[PDB]
Amino acid sequence: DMAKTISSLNRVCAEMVAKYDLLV
Amino acid sequence: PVYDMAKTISSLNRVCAEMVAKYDLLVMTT
Amino acid sequence: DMAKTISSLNRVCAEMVAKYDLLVMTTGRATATAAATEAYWAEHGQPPPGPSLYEESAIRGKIESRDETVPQSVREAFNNLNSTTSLTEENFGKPDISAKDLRNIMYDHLPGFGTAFHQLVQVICKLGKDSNSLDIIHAEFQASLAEGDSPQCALIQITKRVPIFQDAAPPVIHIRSRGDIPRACQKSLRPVPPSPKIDRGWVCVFQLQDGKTLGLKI
Amino acid sequence: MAKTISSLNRVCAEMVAKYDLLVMTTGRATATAAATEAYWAEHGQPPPGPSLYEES
Amino acid sequence: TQYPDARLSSPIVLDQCDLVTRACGLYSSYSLNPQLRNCKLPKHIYRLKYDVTVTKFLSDVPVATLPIDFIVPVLLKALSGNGFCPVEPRCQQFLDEIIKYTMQDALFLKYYLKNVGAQEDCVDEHFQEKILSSIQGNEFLHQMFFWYDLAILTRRGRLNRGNSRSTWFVHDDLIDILGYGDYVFWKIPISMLPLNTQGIPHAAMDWYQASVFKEAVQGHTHIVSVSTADVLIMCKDLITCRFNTTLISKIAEIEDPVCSDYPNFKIVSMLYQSGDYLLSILGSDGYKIIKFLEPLCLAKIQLCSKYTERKGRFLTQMHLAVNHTLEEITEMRALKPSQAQKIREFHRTLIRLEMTPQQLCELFSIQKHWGHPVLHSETAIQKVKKHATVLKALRPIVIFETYCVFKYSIAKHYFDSQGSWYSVTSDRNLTPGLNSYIKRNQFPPLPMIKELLWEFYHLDHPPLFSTKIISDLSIFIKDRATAVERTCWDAVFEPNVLGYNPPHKFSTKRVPEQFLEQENFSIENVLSYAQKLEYLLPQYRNFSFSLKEKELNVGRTFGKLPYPTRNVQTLCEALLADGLAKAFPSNMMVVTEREQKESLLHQASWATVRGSSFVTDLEKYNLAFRYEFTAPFIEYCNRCYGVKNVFNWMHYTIPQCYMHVSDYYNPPHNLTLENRDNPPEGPSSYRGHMGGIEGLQQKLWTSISCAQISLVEIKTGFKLRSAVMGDNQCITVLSVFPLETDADEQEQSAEDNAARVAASLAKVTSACGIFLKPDETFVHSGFIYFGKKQYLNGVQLPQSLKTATRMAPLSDAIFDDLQGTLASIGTAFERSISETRHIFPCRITAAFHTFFSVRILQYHHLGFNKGFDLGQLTLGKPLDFGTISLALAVPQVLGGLSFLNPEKCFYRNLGDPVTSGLFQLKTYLRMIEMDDLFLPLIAKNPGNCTAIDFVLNPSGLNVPGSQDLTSFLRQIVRRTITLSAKNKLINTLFHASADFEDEMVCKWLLSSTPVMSRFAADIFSRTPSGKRLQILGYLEGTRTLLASKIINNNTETPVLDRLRKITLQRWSLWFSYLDHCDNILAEALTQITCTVDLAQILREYSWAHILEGRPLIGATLPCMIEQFKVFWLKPYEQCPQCSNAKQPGGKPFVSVAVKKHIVSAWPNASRISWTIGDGIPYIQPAIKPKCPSAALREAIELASRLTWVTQGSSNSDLLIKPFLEARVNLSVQEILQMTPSHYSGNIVHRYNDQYSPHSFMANRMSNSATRLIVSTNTLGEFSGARDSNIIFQNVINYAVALFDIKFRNTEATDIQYNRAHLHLTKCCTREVPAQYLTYTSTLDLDLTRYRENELIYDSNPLKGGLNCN
Ligand SMILES: [Zn+2]
Repeated sequence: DMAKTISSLNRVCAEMVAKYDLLV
Repeated sequence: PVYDMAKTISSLNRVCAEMVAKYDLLVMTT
Repeated sequence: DMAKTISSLNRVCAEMVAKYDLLVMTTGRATATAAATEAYWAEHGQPPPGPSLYEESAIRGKIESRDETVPQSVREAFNNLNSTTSLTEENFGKPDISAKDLRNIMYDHLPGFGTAFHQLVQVICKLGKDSNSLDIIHAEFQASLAEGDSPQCALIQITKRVPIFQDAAPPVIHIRSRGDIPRACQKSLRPVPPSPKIDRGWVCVFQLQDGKTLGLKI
Repeated sequence: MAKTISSLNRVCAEMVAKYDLLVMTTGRATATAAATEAYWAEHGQPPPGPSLYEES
Repeated sequence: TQYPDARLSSPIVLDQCDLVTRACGLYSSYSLNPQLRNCKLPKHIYRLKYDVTVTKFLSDVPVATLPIDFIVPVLLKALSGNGFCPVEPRCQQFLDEIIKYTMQDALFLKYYLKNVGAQEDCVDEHFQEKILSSIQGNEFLHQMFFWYDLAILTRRGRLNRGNSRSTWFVHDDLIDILGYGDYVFWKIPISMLPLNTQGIPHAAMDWYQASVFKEAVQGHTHIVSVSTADVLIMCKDLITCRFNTTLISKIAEIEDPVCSDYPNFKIVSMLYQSGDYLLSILGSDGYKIIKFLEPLCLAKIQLCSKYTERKGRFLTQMHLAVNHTLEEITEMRALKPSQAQKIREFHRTLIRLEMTPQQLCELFSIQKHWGHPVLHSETAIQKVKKHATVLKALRPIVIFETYCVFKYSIAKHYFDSQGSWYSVTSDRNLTPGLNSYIKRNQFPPLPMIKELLWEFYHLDHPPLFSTKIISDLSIFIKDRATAVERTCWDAVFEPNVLGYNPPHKFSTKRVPEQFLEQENFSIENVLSYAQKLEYLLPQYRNFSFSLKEKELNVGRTFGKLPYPTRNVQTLCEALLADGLAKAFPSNMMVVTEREQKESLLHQASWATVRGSSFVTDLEKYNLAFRYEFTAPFIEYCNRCYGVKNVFNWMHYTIPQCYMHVSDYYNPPHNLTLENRDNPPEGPSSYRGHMGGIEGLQQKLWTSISCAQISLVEIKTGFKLRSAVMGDNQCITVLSVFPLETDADEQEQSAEDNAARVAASLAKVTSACGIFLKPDETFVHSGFIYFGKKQYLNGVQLPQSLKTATRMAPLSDAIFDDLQGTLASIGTAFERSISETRHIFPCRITAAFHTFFSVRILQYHHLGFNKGFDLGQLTLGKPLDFGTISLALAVPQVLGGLSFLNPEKCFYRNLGDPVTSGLFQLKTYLRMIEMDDLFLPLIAKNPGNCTAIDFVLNPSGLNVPGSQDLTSFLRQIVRRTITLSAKNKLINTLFHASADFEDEMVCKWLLSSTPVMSRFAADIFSRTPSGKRLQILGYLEGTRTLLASKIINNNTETPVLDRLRKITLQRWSLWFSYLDHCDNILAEALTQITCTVDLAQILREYSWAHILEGRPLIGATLPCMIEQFKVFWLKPYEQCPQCSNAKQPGGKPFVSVAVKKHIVSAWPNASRISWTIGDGIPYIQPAIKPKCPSAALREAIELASRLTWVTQGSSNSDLLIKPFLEARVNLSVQEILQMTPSHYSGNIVHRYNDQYSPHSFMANRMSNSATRLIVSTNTLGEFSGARDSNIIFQNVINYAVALFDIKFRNTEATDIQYNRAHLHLTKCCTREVPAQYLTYTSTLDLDLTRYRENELIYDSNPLKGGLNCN
């Protein structure tokens, strides 16, 4: 049952990286 | 679906490495 | 079998995402980068127009080192922020009592102006400042005030109990004439006996330039 | 890939550690930057009228 | 159309005086603004040069003048009453009879106490004599009367400022006080100014270089000092406060020779003289030393407990602060050495003086008796600029932790109320630890929050509060000022000083006219204004401070915003208070000594528990908030309320405004018509405000503050209680110790834990941007002094003078009503009795000022023309002492002016005003031996009052005297609403048939066969007619009524003439009682013993025409003083009532006894009031909506009441239907399912204990309640399954308060009584049968009209979801 978890991480980290993306 | 786990772990490590790279560009180092 | 390893990874990664997402939310879209911050320091006095992120030690440095990059506002900000790091339970609320402030605090309790007690006080604050024992003196004074005593009793006990006043002789004060002492000081004064103490002996001795010397008593 | 999992655990632990040693200086444009941001999202134009306090 | 206020209510700003002196030929430099030197003179005051009286006044005066800052202390000593003043009759003449009244009133008070059983055992044989001496020898008596004459003159002068009557001239022994409209010139002798070393008065140092002042003042002996009439007003307020304070102290010495709780009047007088001397040398700066009176009093109080190292650190820090301040403000001012030694007498006395804690806490409340500094616009903008523009360093880790604790505390509040977690719509992976607790549906304990703290960041959920929760629409009409819009921002400065005419005028800056002018007004429309970021529009980027008045600090300001941004602010404050801010309850008052040990230990469980606090100043947080810090909290409030950008408004608007002060005579510097669009920054105005403003988002900031406090609680690990009141925030740290520890050691360790919490909180808030200055925050172990009540180790200290010294013959009543003025004095007297252990000082001050108001409005009424003896145009013959003294003995509810009811010394809220008033009147008449005058004073001619009045004032009688001006004002607001209110949702609310509907609704609520006025009032509060009565009741100022642009526009008779008619009629009613008497009622009321009967037959006869014979119940309750008679007992003795009764005779009683234990005593156990014992202080819906709207909640409440009251009848639903049809879109059955209406009982009794609006608080200090046990079980049957008119909570308040009164001055060990019985007087109590209301008809009006009116309706009440059980 790891998929969701790790998928869930990609569902957040990426987004917040996108946030830092706007800054730079 | 273990190949899916390898792909998503590769993606997750990629985005964490990108965030580390962006951190050191925001935060002054020393 | 990666269940335990992925659970630990989930805990640390979720913490890291939470913390860095709050950091994004706080510092808006106009956050200045490290490079941009220090450029703006360079070509302009002030900080750049937008939050900038520093490591604690990064700006600890180049603030402890004499350098023109940090704006005055940034140095002042950081000093204020780090001023609270020193605060502990002992340090919090303790006043910084100098010799002059100690004299003003002790005067206000004494009745009249220019009494012998005033001279006693400005002597005590002189021995205290040299012996770095002001805090003990003031603690003694306040405790004496609280314990149902007048300021005269507080001064005489502050001369007894404080150890810097164990056997120290009265200081000599040069005065051009016997009229320099205030009128309230004229009442109790007698010629100085050999080897005096400050309270078991005499408060203080004014040696005039023409040999004369007179010591005070409570 | 247990090696990749441990590597990602270590990088995240280092980032979380380095977070506790951060200090930021509030800027003169944060309010205006959030205003441009909230006005572009909602209406799709820049905030109208005279310039705001610290525009980019 | 104008009305000068009686008391000081505006900031002392003297920039306008600078033009006056330029017109007269004088010179002054009050204003820091160079514009006022060379601006064009206003035409109003340019004419002073054509005046003859002014030229002849200042002919023998040099061109130089002096600031009135330095002359105010001179006037406060030089001025006396011995000269000639153009006021007749002089206020001094009244003195001879005012005293005759005061003494007589004191005598009444004593008489009252003699029959209640609360008379001191020790009787001062010369008590009246002492009062007479004390009042005569008071040293501010003649000065106070003189200052009232000057205030009278300057009021008349202001009212007709454009007419020839403005000028007035007064020549005292050595001071000439010629005065213009609202400028007062003072001519003072140079000789009485303190000099400096250079040889010029200290006043001249600020403005004139030496050798230029002495060449200007060459042969002249008198010099002028132009000041605004407001300075004359505040000097009058000073002198009357000083008079009250010295009279109060002296009368306390009379009633308690050994140790009176007030400061000895000699010391206070010396403090006054020191403070004035300091002011005469320093100026407005001297207030930077007077200001240290309160902190030095708090230090001196704290040192009155066991001395711990940090106890003296308060006084040492304050003493150091005082010295540093005194050195800084006197460094550059040449003081002679004599002056240096003598300017220090003020704080030197404040340090030396040894007084009991109570005395110090009374002295604490004299801080404003020296004045208020002359505020400058410039010095009040520098203060905010330096704290709101400074860059701040923030540690994100702490901001992260504060935000997570913010979410944690909201999740915790939601869990406790709703009983389960909110629906977590976020990913369950992101919260590995939290999701397990959510699954078990239990909330994680406080210890384990530390590791799970970060998880909280990831919780998400749908909106957790409703966007429609406002119920009092009066917030949107509540009278105030708002900034004018940006296009016309400079319209507030007057055009001559501004130097150009403002290109765009403004319609109005008043909020009521703006609210009425807003067509598309609605709450969802306020939200659409917010969410759409309309507050960033160019016209609404305006903001303007306004100096706060009555402040000792150099100018402190409060913001004003454009009316629509103001609506957004009011909505955000209303939204937070009813929703989110309840998650950080900061009202939690904690006094550790009084609370039970067990509850305390389980409260600090995270043995014994010890609590020690430390009080910080939350006021200075506001300027230090930063958006980098406040963004997460604000975003979360938006997401928590299901909106976007609403709670966000300040940090988006304020930073982009042009901050300035809306000072009428001092525009921002260098402002011209060329740069009006883009004003220049200057010392008056500044641009970027990266910060908060005082008051705005108070609810949000206090929530982030409690979030930081809880973060420190998680980290350190002690139980923190956070409580905020006014500006201060007190954080009580509770620390648990093992039981086997030394009591001296544990207190020390608890204080150390508090200092450790304070250090952590310093680190936390320092990282958040808010610097907690450790010098000015102190760790108090046992001294809780924030909030309304100060406690020293749980002994309540008195602060009586803060309300007892505000009594005055002139107050800001509607018009200049005597009743309003007397009521104010009555309120100040009730409060001052509450918060001190001395009865007669405040009784004497309130009697004195009651009579003095009567007289001073009798002759010098401001509404009527000069020399209009109101006593003559009503009574035909002059009012004598006799008529006034009898109109002051008829309590207001019978119709009269007695607002000083002795019974209010025993308890605050009164069971029935008519019965208490009747008992008081009866005891007075028995005293003065005029019993036969009883019935006639009572029986009046009932007035013509509709049922609306009955429902609005249930307990009252239908007597025109018993009426305040509120009805008249509400009729004027109603007229202005029907006339020129363009608001859409007010015209629909106030449609044409408004009046008809209110009458129909009211007759109906009273159409029940048993009529219950209070229930009528309760429903009415929910009916639309109650909403109209709330909107209407917004006018409470005289100037607003008499000078509003929307009130005086009516085409009927002008407001002023109607007011004069009403005044004269009211005076007729009050002071002619033989005329307005009804003989029929006088025959009805004959030969009836008990007050409750009198009150019920009088109450039924007054409202006869509305009752129409149907009985009135639920409106008469016995006057507890006659109901219970007090039998004190010496130890080992039985009371005669208990001995005469064989089994049943006089058995029932309330038993009170003393407790021997003394938990705490300061300064010693001599007085009961000084010691506290251990005793306790005093002794379902099927489907509940999750986010009920105000309309739905009122609907459910309305339904619950209707069902409960009409339980007997089977048509209950048919009664409810119309009301819910104007409020919710629910069928009656649906609401009945949502009603908690499952309980039943006696309607009347359970209506008074829990449904009555009054909480029945005691009017006597809590210190004596803990020393007593009050058992009501000995009441027999009347003890609680029985129903009675006995009001148990006031029986307890009465028993405690009576025991306190009898022994308030006697030494504790000398109290010869240990037990008290309050026995039941048979005649005056009786069992109230349980009844129920039976409406025989239904409201026929179609209230469905309010469907569109979203203020009233609720279209979709089930939107936020529903929960089970
Ligand atoms: Zn008895």
